[PDB]
Formats: sequence, C-alpha cells, structure tokens
Amino acid sequence: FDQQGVFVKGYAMLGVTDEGESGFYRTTFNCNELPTDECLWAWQKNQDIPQLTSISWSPSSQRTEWVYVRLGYDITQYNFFLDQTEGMTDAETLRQRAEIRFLRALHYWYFLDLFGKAPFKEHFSNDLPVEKKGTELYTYIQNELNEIEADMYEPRQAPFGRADKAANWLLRARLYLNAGVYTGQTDYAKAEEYASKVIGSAYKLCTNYSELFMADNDENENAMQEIILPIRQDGVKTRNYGGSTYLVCGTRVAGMPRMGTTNGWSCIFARAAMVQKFFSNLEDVPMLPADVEIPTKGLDTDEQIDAFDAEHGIRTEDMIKAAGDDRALLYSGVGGGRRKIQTDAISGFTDGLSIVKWQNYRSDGKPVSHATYPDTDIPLFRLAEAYLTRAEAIFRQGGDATGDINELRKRANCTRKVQTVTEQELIDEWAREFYLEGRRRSDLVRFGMFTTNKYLWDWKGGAMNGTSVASYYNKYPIPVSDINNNRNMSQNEGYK
Ligand SMILES: [Ca+2]
Repeated sequence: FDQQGVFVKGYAMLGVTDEGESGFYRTTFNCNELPTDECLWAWQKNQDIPQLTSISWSPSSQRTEWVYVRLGYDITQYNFFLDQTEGMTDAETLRQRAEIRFLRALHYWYFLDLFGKAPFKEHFSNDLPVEKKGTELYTYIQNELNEIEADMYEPRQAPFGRADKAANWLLRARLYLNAGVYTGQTDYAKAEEYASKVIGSAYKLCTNYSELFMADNDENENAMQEIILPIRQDGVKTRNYGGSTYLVCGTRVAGMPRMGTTNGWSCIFARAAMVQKFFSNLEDVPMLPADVEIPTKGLDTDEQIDAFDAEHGIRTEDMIKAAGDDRALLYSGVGGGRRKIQTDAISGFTDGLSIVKWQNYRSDGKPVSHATYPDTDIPLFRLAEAYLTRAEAIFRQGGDATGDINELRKRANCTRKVQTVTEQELIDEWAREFYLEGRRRSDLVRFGMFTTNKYLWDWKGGAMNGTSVASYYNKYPIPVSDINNNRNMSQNEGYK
C-alpha cells in the first residue's frame, strides 16, 4: 500500500482517464450542459447525443451509464484509501483522509444531483452497494463535510490543487442551496451562512474574468486567489480528451483567430438562448451583414482575420464591448465561416456562435507547454459561486441580493447594473458567470426551469423553439445495466 501514491491518484481521477468519453469531468459536464440552454454538440450522429440534446434519453442511455459508472468507480478508489488508513491519527494522514472524504462527498453530490440517489458503499469490498437516496444521501454528504472540516488546511494554506476548508464550505453551501430539491425542504439560511464563510475566507475575486480560464491560471495569482479547487491539467504531462482539451479543442475550428491549439474539433457551440444571456435583443448581437461576402482567400493569419473582423466590428473584443460584459467571450467573426445565432435545424458547428471562454494562452504572454493540448487548469470551484449562492439564498428569503450580484457584475465591468433582483435575473446570472463549467442543469432544475414551460430555449425537448418534456426528466435514470446487476437499486420514477 503506497499511501502517498494512492492519495495522489485520488485527486488525479478528476482530470485523467471509449476512454476519452468516460472521464470524470466530461461525463458530468455533458449531463449538465448538452441538454441545457448554454450549448449544443455539433455532431448529432454521435451515439446518444440527440437524447441528451433534447432531454429524451432512457434507462439504456450510454452517456448516463458513463457518468454513473465513472462516479462509482472513483468512490470505490476513495473507499480503498480510507480503509487502508482507517484508525490512523497522525496530523498529515488525517488531513489526507479529510481531503479524500471531501472528494467522495463531491462525488456523492453528483449522484444526488443527477439521480437523486446513489449506489452507496462506505468501504472497499465486493458486496453489492445499497441504495441511499434523497434526504438520507443528502444528510450523509453534509455529515461527512461537517466532520472532516477541522482536519483540513485553512483557506489558501494547502498546496495548490488540494482542497481546503473553503472548498468544504462551498460544497455545503451548494448542498444547502439545493436542499429543497434533494430533501423537499429548503434551507436557504444555511446556504447563506456557509456562502458567507467562503466569502469571509482568504479567497478573493480575480480582477480579470478571462484570466480564470487561461493557460497560466495555476501560476497567475490574480486567478489563483479565486480558484478554490482546481483540476490540474498540463499540455505535456496531464492529458485528457475530456479535460481542458475538451473545453478548448472542442470549441474551436480551423480558421478561427488564436485557436490556442492545432486541433479544432468544432463540436461545441452556443445556443441562441445562451447568446441572449448577454443580449436581451438578439438583434444587438454583432454579426456580419448577410450581404457582405466572406473572401475565400487572404484570411490566413490572425492579423488578416482580425483586420476583417474589426472592419465589420465582429472581433470577440467587439462582442464584449457590445455586450458591455467581460464574460461575453463569444465569436461571431468570419474565421471558420459565416455563423448563425439560431438555427432552423442542427446541421453543424457554425449553426451557432463559438465560445472562446476557455483559452490555451497564458496571461503573461509566455509560451505554453504544448501545441495541441492545453495547460489550462479547470477551476472546478470558484469564489464567484459563493456570491451567486448567497445572492440567491438572500433573495429567496426575501432579502436584497443586489450587493452580491453587483460584486460579480462589477468584476466583469458590466455597464448594466442590476437594480432589482428577480428570479429571471438570477438564473440568467448563473449562466453568464458559469456557462460551460458543467453546472447549468442543476441550477435550472432548482429554479423549476429544466423540464417545464417556465423557460423554453432553442432546441429544448427537441423543438426548434423549444418545448417542455415530462417532469421525471429532472433526474437521470439509473442505468438499466445497474438495475439488472444490482437488485438493491430501483429505477427512478417516470422511466420504464
Ligand atoms: Ca496547468
């Protein structure tokens, strides 16, 4: 038993691994992004993509089984480390157990949030996991975090990459924020409290939003000060087709300026509703006029591409100025072809605006380690979450959440201030702040907008302009394979 090595692998499971399809981050990300208003997967021919895209999957869903099997696998590995260090009481080992138990709690949260239940197992053995659902599961996760807190590093006192007390508190805030959904009983007071504990910690907001998703976010202090839990990635050493490689390569295509990589998969683009988050009137979106032809030559270098885009006011920096928000990191320029905002039929990558939020360029201008894979870390946990969580919690309780909302909009140099917080403004702010970070679905569900008519976005439910689906889709089904293999599990309501 190599305690040190197993400990390290526990964290590694977040960012390393069809293999490229079944990783931790990619599977959770897809279940929380592909069916939402933020994006679309360009190749609908890919297995189960249509299902996830329009919220029409079933118990035989391959992508549901992927995330399900992956989450459980990671936990079995955490259970192994825990059984091997059980009873030990030295300071460092306790700290290691707390961090591993934090990672397991995080995994159980995914189960709870995605399936509303989980195949529960506390130790590493061969027995069949037993089902732990709803309130029972919720309380288990909360208890774990409450117990391990004292054994963890103080905020920002842990080696970059490892989880500290704040990471602990932020997850608890998120759980409390969703208590109504998971236990049927809201607990917004607690959500506010723990959110305040994180805001009261050493962590601080990065003064430049984009820098949070750049190649040097693990060395740039301005970004690190806000990154509570990073999933380390590295162009040469830590590679994963489903890691940051997914977020950068998947969102680019040959022809785009400053791709940051040699391989543009042209897979992920934004839905019209995502663009609308920055432009209430989609007519305000900078776009190349229909009657202006795109040259077939002379648009090779970034300087040539930028020159054309600038002439027509369609460089990403032009998109940002038009949106009056630093977060509007979208591309409607010509590199890659004439783009559409909304499409009458999902036919390709250009049927929507490109998202260039993630970049494989360092804020300090220095070279990155590789030409194809990004160095960019995935800031899974960010301080900003605390502000949005406290803002929502305060709002729900009848208080005034304008101060917390403004803190984020001020950071993004927004020209439009939110005077009166409303449910609509809140869910739209979650989108603007965290889009393409793998959490959208969870928030939509909390707001009662994921499956209902309360909120319709393009291509929801499979309809061009969107439509509602059965309410039982607010939870993914337990893979039919686990049902037949583990008599202890029972399918979720609504499915067959
Ligand atoms: Ca890195």
